Parts: sequence; structure tokens; C-alpha cells
Amino acid sequence: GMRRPTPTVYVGRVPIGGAHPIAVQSMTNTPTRDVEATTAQVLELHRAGSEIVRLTVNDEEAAKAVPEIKRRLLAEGAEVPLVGDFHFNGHLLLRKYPKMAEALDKFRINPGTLGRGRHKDEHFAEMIRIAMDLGKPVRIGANWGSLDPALLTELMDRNARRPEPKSAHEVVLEALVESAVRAYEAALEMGLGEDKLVLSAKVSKARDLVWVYRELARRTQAPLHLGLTEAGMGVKGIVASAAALAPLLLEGIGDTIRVSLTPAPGEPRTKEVEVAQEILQALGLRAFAPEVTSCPGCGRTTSTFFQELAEEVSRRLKERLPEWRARYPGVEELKVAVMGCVVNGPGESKHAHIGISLPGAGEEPKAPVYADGKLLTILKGEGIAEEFLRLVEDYVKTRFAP
Amino acid sequence: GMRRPTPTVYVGRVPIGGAHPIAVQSMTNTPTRDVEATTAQVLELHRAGSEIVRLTVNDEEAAKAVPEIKRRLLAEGAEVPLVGDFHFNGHLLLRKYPKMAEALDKFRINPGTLGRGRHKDEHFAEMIRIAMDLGKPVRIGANWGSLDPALLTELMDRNARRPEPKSAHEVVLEALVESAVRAYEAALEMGLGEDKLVLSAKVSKARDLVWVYRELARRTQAPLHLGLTEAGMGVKGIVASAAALAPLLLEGIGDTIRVSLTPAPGEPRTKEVEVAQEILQALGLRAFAPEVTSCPGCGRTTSTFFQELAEEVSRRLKERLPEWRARYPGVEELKVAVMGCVVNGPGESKHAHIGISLPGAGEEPKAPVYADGKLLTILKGEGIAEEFLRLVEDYVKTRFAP
Ligand SMILES: C[C+](CO)[C@H](O)COP(=O)(O)OP(=O)(O)O
Ligand SMILES: C[C+](CO)[C@H](O)COP(=O)(O)OP(=O)(O)O
Ligand code: SF4
Ligand code: SF4
Repeated sequence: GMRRPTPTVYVGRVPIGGAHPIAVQSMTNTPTRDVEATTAQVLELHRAGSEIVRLTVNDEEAAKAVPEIKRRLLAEGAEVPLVGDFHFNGHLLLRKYPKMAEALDKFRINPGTLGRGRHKDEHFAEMIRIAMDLGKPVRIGANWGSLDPALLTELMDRNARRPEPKSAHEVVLEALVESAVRAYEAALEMGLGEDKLVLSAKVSKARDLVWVYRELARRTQAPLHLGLTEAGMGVKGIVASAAALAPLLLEGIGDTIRVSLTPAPGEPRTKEVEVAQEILQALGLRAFAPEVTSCPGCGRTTSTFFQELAEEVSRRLKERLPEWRARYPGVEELKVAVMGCVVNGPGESKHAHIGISLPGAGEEPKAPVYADGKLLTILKGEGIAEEFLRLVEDYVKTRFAP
Repeated sequence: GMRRPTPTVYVGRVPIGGAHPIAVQSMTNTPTRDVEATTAQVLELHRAGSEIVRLTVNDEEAAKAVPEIKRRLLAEGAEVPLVGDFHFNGHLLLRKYPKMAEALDKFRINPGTLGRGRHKDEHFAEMIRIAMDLGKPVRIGANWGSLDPALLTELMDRNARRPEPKSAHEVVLEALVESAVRAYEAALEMGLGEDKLVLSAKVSKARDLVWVYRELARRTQAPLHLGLTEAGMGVKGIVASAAALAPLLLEGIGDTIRVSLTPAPGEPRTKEVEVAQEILQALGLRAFAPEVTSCPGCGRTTSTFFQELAEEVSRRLKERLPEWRARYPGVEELKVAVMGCVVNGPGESKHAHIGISLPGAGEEPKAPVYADGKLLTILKGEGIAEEFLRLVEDYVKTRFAP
């Protein structure tokens, strides 16, 4: 599959663009002024796999905290880049708090939260000037929840002159794209480099997101920050996010992703990082950790042992990963199968690196194990689970040896 | 978006094809011979939204149970169609147990589990003959876990003659498609109607599934049963399934879906139905229930109240749905927003049918509510949650009145 070529934008030490792995990012939900809480959550998110972390810089007390948060991160060798999220008063905060401006690795601007009418262009120019002075990259990030009303009215009037006007909904999507593209072009014209500009234009419906990003990809050369905004809670948020991103990622569009989940009360903020990683890995774009392929089970499946075994294998693989990642380069690509009966068991197992096919209904009580597409052994009796996990360990040591 | 046109195939009373809603299906995991357990699970799945339910018919005792399961379903007015899943001995079971053959609403055949060499064609013909005699529809369902080895060798040899041979992996995908297409054409040639044939060709990797179904859609006219086989457990299974199906559904390919999740020990079998519904609804293809759009929350968000409120609104909407579905036609389309601050709160709320924007950091402690894109009221104090839910109820009564 062919990735859209783009210039490289470094966000701290992390390169993003068409020549680089698609980067996972996230955002904190602690008050930025709370240095201890925010530092801890940045570290938690980074350790979960957030390669870039965003934090809101909403007021003066937030701005004053940012240099200390960065200092603390660096003191433990955590080189995770920080993106500051600015709305309404970004120009004032960046002007008044130069140490915050220098401590951030990237500024996020929203062309719909710059101020009204004439103030907009001036506030934009000031934030871009500061970024240029400090050599910082910028994301120009549009969101349909904060669309520039003057631009919307301009495009509504253009639409009304068409021989067949489009729907109001379609015009909103046009305006969102136009907001991002106009601001991109303005920033380039002011002298901000192509190696310093990332774009997003987010909406909260999957089919609309696909249209928007196809337009952005066509009309601009910038790396794109992709996400389905306001995806919501639980299973709904997870599914909507994956459904929205996949068609675009498969087409080669997108250079960094963020998954916008609402945590349930007491649910960890790291869930969104896990989902982002799973999207990229599902599409074969990155490898973060070994994966288990398993059938759903059906009436052919002999007992609850199948579900238990699949769960145990997944759990063990998670426990071994920190060590394996250190010793066995490439192990993140490991595919393990655990299957319920002979119908698909051998075949699916032979497509994995290693897999086991349990005996289902009507079969002799033995479980063949396949590795690299051929029979490795046949297991029987008690301790199938512990035997198989030993065989997986043995496999990893040989296949992913340095 | 434009749906691929196809003939209509009735599965019991449920029509599938390009002129009809994309149908959600599932499969039982109880032993089919256990009439009480299987009947109960069929009912559970149907009540969760499984429009078609599949059950394995693996042996003689399974076959003998099917008529009683169907009888019990019909006794409670549950007209849910049953698909029988046959492997290895389907021809023997359908021949020996005509009451099972008549009680099923559809037969699933796997061209890779028919038997070896010469036996294959005969077993296929017999199952198709029985379907034709009884006026039953058939799914010819290929799976890469049970690929016909003779066909694979044929295509491996064709590939080896190419000036630039493809990879072994690519040949497997070619063979999977060819298996389904050849069997489709054979069944048509035997006289099975176009209104009696559904096709699937499942693989366990998302990008490969997209290639396969694009080929099936091009080379055949049949309605397509789409699924990512062996998607696995937990978040991984959910994300992979959504990621695989979305690009195809957005392109108009697919007439019925099944989500192939491995339940965790003690996790309900209905989870896969919930995920299938969420995929279709995320893509705007079906509406099953009201949805809540909510931001992730960030450091602008004032307290834990935001996450609590979003959760409470979602919970209330789920509680009201059975009643609402009866009284208020079209309510399944309801979009509700719950947002954390002024940045995107008003704008996202104005895109929903009704939404609330909480006050975040720096804002006065008041929460505007929007409905049909304009200000409805402004809430303050305690009981915001109960006030908003009353306003949502009031909205539904007026907007979705019969
Ligand atoms: C953080 C923010 C400002 O527009 C949001 O409200 C939601 O976060 P998000 O879904 O990642 O979308 P943004 O990048 O923030 O537009
Ligand atoms: C049931 C079956 C027979 O091929 C499977 O093993 C898995 O179920 P599935 O993922 O829905 O795939 P199938 O339609 O069954 O091929
Ligand atoms: S591999 Fe066997 S046990 Fe697993 S779902 Fe398929 S037919 Fe059922
Ligand atoms: S709407 Fe406000 S509270 Fe919600 S994530 Fe966005 S900026 Fe943060």
C-alpha cells in the first residue's frame, strides 16, 4: 500500500510525515496548572505508547506550569514531545510566557478560536511569528465544533449561487476544509517552513471525516493529524474511531493519529493509546505487540477451555513483552493462533507464526501445534496450556534471535 | 454513498441484497444437540438485534435437535431465520434428516470442507440438489482457514509461470476468491437461483479482507456476507473487525455482516451483535439506537461531572429505548451531545439534535443547551443532569411524534 508523500516535520525528536511510522498521540485530562498530576499523566501516556503528548495551555497558571513539567520530564530522560493546545488567548500566553513557548515542542492553533473578524488575522500572525522565532512546528487544527462563522457564511453564499446548491451539511464540510487550507497557505506565505506545519480538520461522523481528509490530502502537501473528534464513550467510541480512520489509513492518508474517547468515570486515560495502537496494527501499518488470532468458538467447541486458553495465551504474551522487546528484535510482529476445532484450526494456525488447533466435537482428544506453516508437535492431556506457552517461548527465541 | 446492486435473497422473512438494509447476524456457541440451551441463546441473540442466527449442524445429534429448536422458536412468534453451518458431512446430514433440512432457513456450505478430490464435486452437488428441492437459499462460504488444497496448488502453478510471480500470500488470496467464484458458478449452472445464493470469502487480516471482497464484488453478482474471520478477543477483536469492514461498507460492498469475536470467559455471546450494530451505525448505514457524542475531556474540563454526565445520559437513553421505539417512530436516529467546555461545546451541540455544553475552566457556571441547531435554554446549579434528561425526553416527544 502506498503512503502519501509529505515533508518531514519533527515534533521534538519524533519525525512525522510520509517517510516515517504513523505516530500515536494522546492528550492529558489533568489541570495543566497541577504540575505533579500532569507530569505523572504525561509519563503514564508515554509509557503506554503515546509518542507525542498534548496538553491544554488554557490560562496563565497553565502557561506558568509548562516549563516545570518539561524540566521534570527531561530529568528522567523522558524525551516525549509536548504539544500545547491553545484557544482564544494563545497569542497572549505565548507573548507573556516565553519560557512556556520555548518548553513546548509544538503549538496547536485552531483557526476558529482565534477571535472575531479582524482580530483573527492578527492573533494568527502573532502565534506564527513566535513559532518562527523559536523554530517550533505548528498544527493548524480545525474542528467542526469551532468553525469560523465568517468563512461559513462565505461558503453558504457561494453555495446558494450554484445551479444545484448542496446541502447545509455539505457546505459545513466545505468550510471546515477551506478553513484549514486557507490558514495553511497563510502560514506558508508568512514564511513558516513546510517542515514546520501539520494540518487537521476533524468532524465527529466517520463518513464525513473520510470526505474531509481526502480533500485535505489533495489540496495540501502537509503531514496530516487524523482523528475522529468527540467519538464518545465505550464500545461506540472505539468502533467509530476505527471505522473512521481505516478507510483513510488504507488509502495512505494520515501521519499521526489521536483517538478521541470519553473515559468512563474511573477508566484510565491510556485506553485511547491502546485503541490507536490497535487500529494501526490491525491495518498492518505498525507492530506494537504480539497478537492472538482466535475463532469465536461455536457448538463444535468442546468446552470453556478454548476461551480460557485464548485468554491465557494473550495474558502471557502481555507479561513477556517488556523482556522480549529487549532481547528479541522484531518480536512485535509475532502472530499466535488459538483455534477451537479442525474446521479452521490447522489452516489458520499455519498462517500464524505459531498456533494450536484444539480438538472439537467428534475429534480425538489431541491438539496439533503448527509453526512456520508446518506441524511442530501434537499435544494431549493436562497442561496443554503450559506446554503450548513453552513452545511459543522456544519459537520466539529462535525466530527473533538477534 | 452507492450500494452495490444485487438480487434479493430471502433468508426466512429477512431480505438481503442491495435494495435492503444490511443485516446483522451472529452464531450460537452452545452445543446444538442441547435444545434448551440453543433455543435460549438464539432468542437472546435475536433480542439483542441478530436478524439472522447461525448454528452449527455438525453431527447426527445436532441434526435431530434442529426441528425442535425451530418449533420452539415459532411457538413464541420468534421468526428469526436459522442458518445451518455444515462441514465434512453436510451431504449425509441433509440426506438422512429431511426434517432438519426443512426446518433450516438457509444452508451454509464451505467449498474447502466438502471432502477430498473427486468426492468434493459430488458432495457439493448433493447439498445444492437438496436446497433446490426445498427452495432453500445457500451461502457458499470460503475461509482461508479451510482452503481447498487442490485449488491452491493450481493457482500456485499458474503463479509460477508468470513473468513476475506474486508472493505465496497473494496466491492464497487469489485461491480463496477463486474457490468462492468457481463454486458460485457451479451452483448457478446446476440451476440454483440467483435469488438463492449468498457468498463469503473470509480472511483474518483487515487489508487482505478488503482486497478479497473487492474481487468478489467485481467477479460476481451475489449478495455478500462480510466478516473478518477469527478477529480474536477484547479490544483487538473489536478494532480489527471495524477496521476491516469499514472500507468495504463505505464503498457499497456487503449485504449482511457477522463480527467474529472470541468471548472472554463469562462474556456474553451478544457482544458481537452490539459491535456489528455499532459498525453499521458509525458509518450511517443503519440506525439502531440513539447515540451520544462527547468530547474526551481535557484540562479545560472542570470536574469529574463531565464524565459522569456523559455516562448518565448514555445510560438513560438505553433505559428509555424499548418504550421510545414503540411510541416515537424514527427515534433510533437521535443524536445527543454532551460536551466539556466552550471550545467545541456549542458547535458540536448545534450539530446534534440536542446537546449540552458544560462550563469549563474560566467560564461562568452555566450550561447552554441547544436543540435543532439553536439555543434552547441555559442550565445552572444542582440537578443539571435531571434537567437535561427532561429536555431530551421533551425533545423526543415533539421531534419523533407519530
Ligand atoms: C481538544 C480539542 C480542541 O479542539 C477538542 O475539543 C477535542 O480533542 P480532539 O478530538 O483531538 O480534537 P482537536 O484536535 O482538539 O480539535
Ligand atoms: C464458523 C466457521 C466455519 O468456517 C468459523 O470457523 C468461524 O466463523 P466465521 O468467522 O464467521 O467464519 P465462517 O463464516 O464460519 O467461515
Ligand atoms: S474453528 Fe471450529 S470451533 Fe472455531 S468457530 Fe470455527 S467451526 Fe467453530
Ligand atoms: S471540548 Fe473542551 S473540554 Fe472537551 S476536549 Fe475539547 S477543549 Fe477539552
